[PDB]
Amino acid sequence: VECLLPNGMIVTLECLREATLITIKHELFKEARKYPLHQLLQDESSYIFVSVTQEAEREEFFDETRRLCDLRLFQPFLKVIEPVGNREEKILNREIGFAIGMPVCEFDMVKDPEVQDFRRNILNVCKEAVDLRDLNSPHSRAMYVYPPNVESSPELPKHIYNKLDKGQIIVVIWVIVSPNNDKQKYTLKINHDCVPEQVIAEAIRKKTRSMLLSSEQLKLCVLEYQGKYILKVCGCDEYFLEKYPLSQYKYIRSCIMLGRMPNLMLMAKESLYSQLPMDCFTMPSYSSTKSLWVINSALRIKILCATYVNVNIRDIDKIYVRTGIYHGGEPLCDNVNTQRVPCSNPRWNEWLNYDIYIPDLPRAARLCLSICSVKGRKGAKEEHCPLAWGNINLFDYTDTLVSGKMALNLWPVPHGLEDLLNPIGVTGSNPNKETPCLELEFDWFSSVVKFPDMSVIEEHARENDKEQLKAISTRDPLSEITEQEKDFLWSHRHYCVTIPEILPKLLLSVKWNSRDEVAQMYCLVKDWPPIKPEQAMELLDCNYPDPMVRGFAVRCLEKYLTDDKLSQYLIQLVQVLKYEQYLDNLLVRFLLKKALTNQRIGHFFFWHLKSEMHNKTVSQRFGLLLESYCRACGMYLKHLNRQVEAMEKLINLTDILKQEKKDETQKVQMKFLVEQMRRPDFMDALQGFLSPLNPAHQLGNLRLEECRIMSSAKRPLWLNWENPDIMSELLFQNNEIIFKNGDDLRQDMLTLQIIRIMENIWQNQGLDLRMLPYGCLSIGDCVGLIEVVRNSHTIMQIQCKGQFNSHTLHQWLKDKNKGEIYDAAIDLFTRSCAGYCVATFILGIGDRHNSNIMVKDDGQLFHIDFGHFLDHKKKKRERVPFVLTQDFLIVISKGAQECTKTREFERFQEMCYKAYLAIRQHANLFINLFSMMLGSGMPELQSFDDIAYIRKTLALDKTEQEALEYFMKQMNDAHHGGWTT
Amino acid sequence: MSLQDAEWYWGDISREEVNEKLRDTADGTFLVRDASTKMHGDYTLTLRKGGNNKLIKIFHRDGKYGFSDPLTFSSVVELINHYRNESLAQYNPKLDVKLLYPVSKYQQDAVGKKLHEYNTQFQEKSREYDRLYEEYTRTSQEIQMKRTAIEAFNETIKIFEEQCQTQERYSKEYIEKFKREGNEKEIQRIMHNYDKLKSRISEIIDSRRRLEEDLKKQAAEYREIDKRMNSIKPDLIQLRKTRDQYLMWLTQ
Repeated sequence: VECLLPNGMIVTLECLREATLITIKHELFKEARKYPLHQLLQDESSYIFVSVTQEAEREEFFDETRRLCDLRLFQPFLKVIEPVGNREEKILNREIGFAIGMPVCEFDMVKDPEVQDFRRNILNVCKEAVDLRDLNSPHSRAMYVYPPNVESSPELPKHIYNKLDKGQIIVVIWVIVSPNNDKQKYTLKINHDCVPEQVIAEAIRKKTRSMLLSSEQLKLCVLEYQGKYILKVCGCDEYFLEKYPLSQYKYIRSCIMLGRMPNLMLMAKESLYSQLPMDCFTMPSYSSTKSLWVINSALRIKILCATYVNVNIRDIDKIYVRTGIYHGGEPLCDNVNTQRVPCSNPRWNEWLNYDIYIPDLPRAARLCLSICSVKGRKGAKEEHCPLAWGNINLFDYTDTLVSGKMALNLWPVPHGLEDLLNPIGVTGSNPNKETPCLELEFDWFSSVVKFPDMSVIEEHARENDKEQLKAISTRDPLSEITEQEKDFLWSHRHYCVTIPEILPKLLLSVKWNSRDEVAQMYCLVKDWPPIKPEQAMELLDCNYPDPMVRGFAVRCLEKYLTDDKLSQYLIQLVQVLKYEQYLDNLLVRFLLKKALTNQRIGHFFFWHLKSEMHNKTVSQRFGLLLESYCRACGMYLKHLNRQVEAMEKLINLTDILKQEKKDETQKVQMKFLVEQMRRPDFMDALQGFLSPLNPAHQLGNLRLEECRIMSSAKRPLWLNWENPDIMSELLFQNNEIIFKNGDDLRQDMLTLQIIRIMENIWQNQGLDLRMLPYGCLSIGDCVGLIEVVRNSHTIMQIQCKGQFNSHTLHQWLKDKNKGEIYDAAIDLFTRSCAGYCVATFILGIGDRHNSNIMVKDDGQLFHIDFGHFLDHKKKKRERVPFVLTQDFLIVISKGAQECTKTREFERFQEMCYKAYLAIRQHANLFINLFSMMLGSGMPELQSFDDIAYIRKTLALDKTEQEALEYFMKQMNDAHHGGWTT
Repeated sequence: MSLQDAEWYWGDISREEVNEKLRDTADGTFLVRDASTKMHGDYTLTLRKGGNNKLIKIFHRDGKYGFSDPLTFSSVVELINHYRNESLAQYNPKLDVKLLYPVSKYQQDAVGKKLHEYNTQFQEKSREYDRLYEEYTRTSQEIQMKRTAIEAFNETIKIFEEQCQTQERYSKEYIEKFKREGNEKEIQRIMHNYDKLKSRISEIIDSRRRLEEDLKKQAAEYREIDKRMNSIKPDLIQLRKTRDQYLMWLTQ
């Protein structure tokens, strides 16, 4: 290490790997005494270490307690200067930069006024949330860090209700009564609707009945211990801090649904209020118009020239710039192409003229363009392709129509995008240089042109009918709507208010390239009755880019969207942040305020924004959002940093294992793994942090005797931790997670999410079809975590316990469930198999084989490999991926080999049919979910053409009876004739 | 003259095949489908106007056809022929288009053996594109790593170079007093300081220059891969289209 002393002296120190910066500084100022200039140096306390980190950003090391190898230095050199700048601010900035993965000082360098205004205006949301979380301190902070995990609807499903004994649930409460951790059981039977306060009261009743207290004394004791204790789930950091009915908590309701007995710890609330600290949020240091409707002119744009166009002049004939004005995915006018020019000189200097009039430009209009090439073979055999694309918003974030010359760097066409324009992509210039730069010029009208302030300028420019309006109302979002229905909906736009769920259809009936119609639509929306959140999320797709429609949708969400449903739909709600024209919008404020008042939401908010920081299109947007959140998440930045460090170390280990150890065999690879894991700084990083999959789960010491690399593709790393909770034995002692590097997990996450949604709706429907949507989280570029399901064995691993017979799975299940428990195991197996058949048929999941179909000792079946869905096999009839070979029917039929005669198989078919109809009834929700994932960049769905698959498996275009017949037809065809009856 | 034999009548093709057929086509081009609802009855006329595919229902009633309640036309073919010569504005002034360019289904103008070659040719042509794309993304991100390292080498030089200024500023006070004192030993020690600092700067700059040359070579290879992809892609699309056409022919 070479140290640059302040007085121009330079000295080389023999530092060691683990030395802290305090030690290094003291050693350096000891060593400098050998050199001429030592006599003019001050005390070592007056200087700090400065250097350049691998991010390429100069860093001041105010936190001298850090270790040398932990600094993330670029080269072994050190610079010494007097400290300048605010200490705490700089350490917080480096913490944030490490958490979000890029330096915070970068955002201070972008000169874009939109970015500098966004990151200064979002602080209002952060301060409002921070004030919210301190309203009722210290209870409000405990609610922030330990938010109740409650269901949306207090009312229990009737089938779930009938599990209880006369409406009462048996609960065992644990009390730590002695310093030596003496554990006392209090088996307690209560009403399923008691709030935690009365459960506390009854537990205290049982705790003090032995002293035969008088009525007054007993009441005083009960009241005293009501305000002293709280209930915690045994084995995880889940707490009951709010007065919901006990059965509404997801833990207790899952206990009823599974038949288990809730285990609650009678923790003292002083311990809770002590274990959470007071971490605070502070303001960062950085904290002649004419109306558009008077222009009276056509829109025209000049294309000057292009550069850095990478196309073989020998192969392509000529190039041109294709353009078009788009509102969402709707062209406002016919597309305009420039004259073809040889690729040797991409220069046009051509004014492109558009049919759209300037006054009739909608606020959400954007210029979409791309450079294309012409392979002019024999006239009609000509073929076109896009070289690069880019989108320009006509109006900037401040409502100003773009004018004058501008330069746009064009993005690379996304893989698989055949279309010549990419209107679904993000707006903005490519930040990467050495990319095609297209020069444009917009007309100038002698002054800046503003979109009219519609607050004032909105003044400016039978029974069969009701039946038809209702019928159009019930149609699914992607259904084709003819021109006649579009005119009828606009004819009766005023009577459509009596049916509020017709807004998505009535908004597509507007002439968005007409000023008069859009003015009326705006006048209607501000008077619209609010609609359900499952429907307000439809108005956040790409199809509805108007700021008014999206504002109405966001208000509906903030009115009716519960935190349970917010966390259930967080993936989509973060995906649709890409469709927003501007950085500062209402959706981002809603999501940020919600994340800053509920750590359960904030955890996955961060890990979903963080998981796409590698994407350059959104990098800046999500980085600004993440900086704003991390500056205001309070204490959780420490745990986020711990998780980031752990995942980074695992990423490095797996990168090494597949880049240099790839050629070596299993034994030596495991040897390298175990050698690397046991080192002190891999031990410290990978132990004692919250689980990224579930922040309520602590990950303690590593069971290195159980960590191993699996035989699965690309050798995922199978970890295993202890559970440090003092009650871990009642939940689990083993916390195992599969770390996958090299597999794209953000489609598997979506598949599991949808399975969870549909299981929930089936359970609410009275269908007890069990689905196991295990945990999954994508944390970066094709790197993610997968929850390990305890006591699970792939059907291949069971057949391996032999030539294995057809009855092998049934024999195994019968042996694992000897006696009276056998019937329940078979019933649960049947229900899980039915649920998964329906789900995988509807979603077109990848093909199913013995190595990716799991089964527990409990009898429950479930699937693990969800790599492909919506039938990506088009590049080679919609197919059923999950087929019930005899190994499954034999189990379902309770050992009778008959394939389609037994009663049990008929009842299984009935479950399949009812579940399918239940999904088909809620098809709008799933279509809205898929249609909000189109900007995600997954190959499986990049356009609404891909979402047309689910519309086919659900058979939404047919009658419900005909949809039933279609489902039976498909099942019968795949299962060789067993489903015709 | 029967509808089944009309050039523009396609039958029960899906809305996605309609979008594919009508993509980027000229305004007025159209094709007539059997309704999305499979039940025997109304048809749908989908024509391109203003960059969009407008959908017009063809209501069937009492053996007659039309776009509206009067329903005077005798047959779908006669209706389209009427609007092949008359503007749609007579029906709806909302659009002034005319049915100009019917998307003919007769443009089809051993087959199993040939389809096998196209399936193989497309399959290997695709593998070329995915291989290039993964090699393209790898070089795209690796270029970013080498480009940020140049940003890091620029900073390192800024600090080393800044040191030279401090050494120049302070050495004068020592150098003059030593010269008048005759302390050549400390003077030569400061000269050795200069030598060490300059040598370290030279090493830094040499590594930076090697990095820059490697970066330029990597960027050239990156552009070569990009050009290869842009040349392959049109052939990939054309091969897929021809393979699908032959598959449809064989499925007849």
